[PDB]
Amino acid sequence: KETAAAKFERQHMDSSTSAASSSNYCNQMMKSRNLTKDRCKPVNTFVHESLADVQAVCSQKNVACKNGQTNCYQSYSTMSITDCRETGSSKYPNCAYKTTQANKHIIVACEGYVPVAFDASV
Repeated sequence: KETAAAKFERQHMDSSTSAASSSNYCNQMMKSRNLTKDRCKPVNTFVHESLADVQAVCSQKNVACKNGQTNCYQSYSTMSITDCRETGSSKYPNCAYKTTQANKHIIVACEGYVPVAFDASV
């Protein structure tokens, strides 16, 4: 087991770098965060901000989640984020990702009161 709060941190936090430094960021990070262990996770976003800044989103703008639940929150500010998406030819065990770096608002689901899912960036 792993708590949902802990899994969110593992899948979505990268407070160590201000941005992706190269187009290989996703290949490296998806591997090192255990997101390619038994299958390639198709889509994943890393947030280049402090843990405190991301947890704080849970007390910012309340919005609907994609699934219609009401426990999502949108960050007031843009944050540095890296979107990772599995390439068309990627085949487990050799997972391959496109890296996109941008400054976007994030939307997280919160429960309990901390983030437990990444809903989207805007």
